[PDB]
Amino acid sequence: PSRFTKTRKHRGHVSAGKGRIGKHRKHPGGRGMAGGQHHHRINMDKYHPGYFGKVGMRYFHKQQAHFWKPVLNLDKLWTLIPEDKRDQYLKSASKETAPVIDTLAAGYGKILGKGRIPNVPVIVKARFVSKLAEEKIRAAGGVVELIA
Amino acid sequence: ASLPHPKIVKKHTKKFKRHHSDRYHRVAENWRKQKGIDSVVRRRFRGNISQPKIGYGSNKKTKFLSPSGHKTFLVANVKDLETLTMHTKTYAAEIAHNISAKNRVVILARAKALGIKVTNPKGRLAL
Amino acid sequence: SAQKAPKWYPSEDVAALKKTRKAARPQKLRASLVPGTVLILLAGRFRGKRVVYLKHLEDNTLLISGPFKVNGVPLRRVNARYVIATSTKVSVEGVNVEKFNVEYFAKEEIKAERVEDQKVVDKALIAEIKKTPLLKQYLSASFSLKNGDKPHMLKF
Amino acid sequence: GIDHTSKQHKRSGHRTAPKSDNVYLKLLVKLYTFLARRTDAPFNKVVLKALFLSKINRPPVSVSRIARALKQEGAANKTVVVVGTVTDDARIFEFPKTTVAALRFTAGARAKIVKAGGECITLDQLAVRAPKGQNTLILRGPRNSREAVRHFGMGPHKGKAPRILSTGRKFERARGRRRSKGFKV
RNA sequence: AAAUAUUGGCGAGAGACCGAUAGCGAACAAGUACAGUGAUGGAAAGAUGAAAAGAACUUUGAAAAGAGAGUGAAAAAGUACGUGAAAUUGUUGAAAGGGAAGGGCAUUUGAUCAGACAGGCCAGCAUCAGUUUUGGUGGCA
RNA sequence: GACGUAAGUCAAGGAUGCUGGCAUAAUGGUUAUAUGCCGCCCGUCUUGAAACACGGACCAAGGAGUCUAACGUCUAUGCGAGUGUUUGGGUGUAAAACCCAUACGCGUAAUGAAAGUGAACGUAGGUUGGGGCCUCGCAAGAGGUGCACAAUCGACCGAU
RNA sequence: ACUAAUCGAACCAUCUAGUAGCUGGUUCCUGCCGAAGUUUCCCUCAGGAUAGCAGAAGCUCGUAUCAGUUUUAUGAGGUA
RNA sequence: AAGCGUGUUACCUAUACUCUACCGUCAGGGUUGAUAUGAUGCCCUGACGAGUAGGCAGGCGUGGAGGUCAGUGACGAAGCCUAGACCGUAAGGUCGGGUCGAACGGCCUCUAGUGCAGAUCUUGGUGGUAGUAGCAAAUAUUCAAAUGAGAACUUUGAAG
Ligand SMILES: [Mg+2]
Ligand SMILES: [Mg+2]
Ligand SMILES: [Mg+2]
Ligand SMILES: [Mg+2]
Ligand SMILES: [Mg+2]
Ligand SMILES: [Mg+2]
Ligand SMILES: [Mg+2]
Ligand SMILES: [Mg+2]
Ligand SMILES: [Mg+2]
Ligand SMILES: [Mg+2]
Ligand SMILES: [Mg+2]
Ligand SMILES: [Mg+2]
Ligand SMILES: [Mg+2]
Ligand SMILES: [Mg+2]
Ligand SMILES: [Mg+2]
Ligand SMILES: [Mg+2]
Ligand SMILES: [Mg+2]
Ligand SMILES: [Mg+2]
Ligand SMILES: [Mg+2]
Ligand SMILES: [Mg+2]
Ligand SMILES: [Mg+2]
Ligand SMILES: [Mg+2]
Ligand SMILES: [Mg+2]
Ligand SMILES: [Mg+2]
Ligand SMILES: [Mg+2]
Ligand SMILES: [Mg+2]
Ligand SMILES: [Mg+2]
Ligand SMILES: [Mg+2]
Ligand SMILES: [Mg+2]
Ligand SMILES: [Mg+2]
Ligand SMILES: [Mg+2]
Ligand SMILES: [Mg+2]
Ligand SMILES: [Mg+2]
Ligand SMILES: [Mg+2]
Ligand SMILES: [Mg+2]
Ligand SMILES: [Mg+2]
Ligand SMILES: [Mg+2]
Ligand SMILES: [Mg+2]
Ligand SMILES: [Mg+2]
Ligand SMILES: [Mg+2]
Ligand SMILES: [Mg+2]
Repeated sequence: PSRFTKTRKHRGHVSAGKGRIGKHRKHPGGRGMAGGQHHHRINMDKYHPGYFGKVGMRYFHKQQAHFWKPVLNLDKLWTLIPEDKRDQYLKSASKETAPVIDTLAAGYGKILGKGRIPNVPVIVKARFVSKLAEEKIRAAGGVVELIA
Repeated sequence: ASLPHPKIVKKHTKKFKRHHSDRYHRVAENWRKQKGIDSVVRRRFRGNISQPKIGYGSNKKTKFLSPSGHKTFLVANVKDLETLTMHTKTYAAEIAHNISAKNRVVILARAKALGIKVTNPKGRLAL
Repeated sequence: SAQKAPKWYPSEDVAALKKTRKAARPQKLRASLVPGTVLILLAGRFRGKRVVYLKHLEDNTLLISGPFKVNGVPLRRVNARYVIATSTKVSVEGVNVEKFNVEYFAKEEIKAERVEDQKVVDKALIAEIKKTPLLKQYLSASFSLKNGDKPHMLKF
Repeated sequence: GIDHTSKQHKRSGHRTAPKSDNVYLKLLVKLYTFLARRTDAPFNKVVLKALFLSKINRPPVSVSRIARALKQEGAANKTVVVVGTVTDDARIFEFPKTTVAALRFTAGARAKIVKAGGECITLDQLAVRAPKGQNTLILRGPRNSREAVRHFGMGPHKGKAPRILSTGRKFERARGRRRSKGFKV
């Protein structure tokens, strides 16, 4: 909708909102990111610290699939059970029949330990876990199986 | 007639003509705001033309009222005319300019029956 | 439709008036307007004519008859603001005046009751006028301002 | 001439109506405008003003936030009033039976409240069962948890998030961020 | 081989595109007329009327052409052709005019124009209300 | 509010009463002209323009903040710890509309150059305020609970 | 000097709508608010960024925090 | 003194002050058991109103698009002209008359190649200057007849 723009409102006004002294020009301060060390230095150092310079090791031919390790927390662990089938495990929270929660199938690599799971034994299968996540799971009465 | 109304005050009966529209033919008389830096009209120097201000606005009691005291309602056919049947004291019918002469006599005949005042009863009238 | 419609119409019911606190009280005339004074008419057909002030009427108009035999002015009404109340007086305790009122001069060739009512009043009036000399000549003559007359410094 | 102490013709700076054209919201506002005028309860005035708010000024309130509010002393039987959306929260595992009045419930939130034995209620139903806001509890979501608030007030030695698209090494982690490379912020 | 590309060629179908200073340079005998030694550069230009029915015939004139007559719904459509603006110009009529003219406020005068007798227009007086201005006179400190 | 014994009246939260003339160019509008006073040529740059600064002889038509990729703030909408059908497939009254799987993007986790590690002592903490609600009060107020947010001190995760 | 009226580097087409901190122009009305020419940095001084001045959107509350002001009390200064 | 110094009055007049009306803006409020069906409505109360650069808001107008007025129209659409009328503070809208001949509007929305006085702007057309500057180098023309509507300028003859 070009009828709602201020260009339609600036018709009849000489400078079109650009001033009579400033006199809207092509590129008064340079093109793109020019002068970031010279005359845009104050802006760059204030709002973009760390832009110039180098940081640590290069990685030739980085494949992001090597570093695939999505994180699932303990407070989201029980969501991997279907909702209709979830509550029937909360009741009768018993040993010798515990839900198996394969997090790799759901798309997760590592489990962390946000915590406060209900005290229900659950078998948890994951590529990686954290120390506190395993402590909380085994305290609730479950166990972690490592898979690959 | 119409509802009794306060006296019609216009606050400016003169047309607001554009500056120098009398000086150049290219400058149309339709009002345009002077936006020049050194404009005597924009700066409101004494002895120059007046500009449209909100202070000239018409009293809301008497706004949109003709000296007859009715509001003009543009009418295109007979069916349009009956919409002012119960509002003959406040609205007056005005036959549109593109209505043919043979339809105009039908509208005037119906308007006479309904008491609706017509602003232009002599348009396209053979004589 | 040439024009679409006004969505909501004004109410054609005309509103009643509010109660007005304006009461008609009688008019207090000027101090110089005592009955029997001689007035100078300032406007109308009888401009500059001297007349006699007879009775104050109900519609705030003075009743005058500068005697019709003397200066040809009949019973009629004048506005109190269009006359000059002079200091010269005549006695009007010889004339009946209650017969005259607003409906006496109500509109609707001279009539006959007007002529006879003029005849009864002016015989009484000229009888009183004849007492002090030169009033008859004074009323007969019309009033006019001369060059160098100053009504701000003039007294009548 | 007047020596104006304050700026003339200054608007209040507060919304007096919803910016939206939602017809149901407008007549919800119509109801509570009547209530806040003809009733002396401050609840009606607060709720009417909250109806005007924009989308970032009415953050979603989770059922876990509602349940924590009910954990307060003497608040277990109060009617939880949320002028906004009530979202679900699977983080919590027990939810009490309560009446929650809100503009919108997500499917998961409404299912969880009903499954606990509670009742999901619209703001008009709040008006019929509490015209002056008897034993209510007005909740609000976290307003400053938005992504935009991170970058607000960015400056040296402020600790705010820079506005940036790509994140990692080679992305603003250098001169101006560590004493090894020039200075540190 | 297919899935892929396609401001060229051929055949189609479409458009919230442009409408003769626009849209291709080119709606038309347009890459034409024309310019330059040359490479190249490169326009302007649509519409009478349904149908020429494109004005027979008379008269003035050397002729162009005019005036008639006539065709046509229209010649306020005559090929110098749909409508036919402005700049600028001719005629007519009105008005003003001692080194500009034009403008704004107000009124005179001239010209012109709209509505309303079931209250419209303009005023006079009296008694009040609001705001004022100008006097006379009374009692106190 | 005033007066009045009351009744009622009044100059007391804004004009009424009576009378006349005309009923049309009479008032009024428009326009031209005359008169009194005032009035420098616009646009522009400029501290400053009527300028002996610049563009403008006149008229018609054309004529200048657009679209796109990516994005910040704000707002509206849908859904909501999820969200995005339209790369594709199905289907069709066929570039429309309708329907859909697996993925993928962003978000739900951060931190470190990295290898790596990865967020509850507690009613998800204490204190100070804090709208609203509850209780006691005709009410002023007193007490309780206090979401958002503000300040501060803590606890937890990564690096050192 | 001359090299097709062109020469301190011909003419033609294209790249090319080359770039310009510089000049000129930038088209409807009304309403409300309403400036700066100063700070710091820059191969900066006809220009930018930056803080300031301004608008808009508002948000949390409801007469507090306050104030281009005085009084009282207590300091400070090295101008006339 | 109609000069100078000083004193006392009266008077003149700014878009300033006071009061009132109207416009708009802002602010605070009233209004639902017919609000005598319009709640972005109606109404009450108070204050305020300068403005370049600039910001925002509400509106006027243009080409085309979806819907509606079973809208207008050859008994005349659009266009154009009109010191003719009305409405709006204004952008503008509407009507009457004349010309004209085939299409075009109101409202709710969508969209943009959407508004001109300037740019030594582009294209085209037209003025004042102005019947003006000028049509003056190369020695030079003249008479008669013919022709023809028309002969300084053609043809022939004669002369130079
Ligand atoms: Mg401006
Ligand atoms: Mg400029
Ligand atoms: Mg007007
Ligand atoms: Mg005007
Ligand atoms: Mg200036
Ligand atoms: Mg072309
Ligand atoms: Mg040649
Ligand atoms: Mg043509
Ligand atoms: Mg015709
Ligand atoms: Mg024709
Ligand atoms: Mg023609
Ligand atoms: Mg002309
Ligand atoms: Mg002369
Ligand atoms: Mg004049
Ligand atoms: Mg008075
Ligand atoms: Mg006149
Ligand atoms: Mg002067
Ligand atoms: Mg200078
Ligand atoms: Mg100037
Ligand atoms: Mg010069
Ligand atoms: Mg210059
Ligand atoms: Mg010039
Ligand atoms: Mg144009
Ligand atoms: Mg060369
Ligand atoms: Mg360019
Ligand atoms: Mg101001
Ligand atoms: Mg440098
Ligand atoms: Mg300059
Ligand atoms: Mg500000
Ligand atoms: Mg010293
Ligand atoms: Mg010193
Ligand atoms: Mg003296
Ligand atoms: Mg202003
Ligand atoms: Mg027509
Ligand atoms: Mg035709
Ligand atoms: Mg354009
Ligand atoms: Mg132009
Ligand atoms: Mg301009
Ligand atoms: Mg030019
Ligand atoms: Mg000559
Ligand atoms: Mg010669």
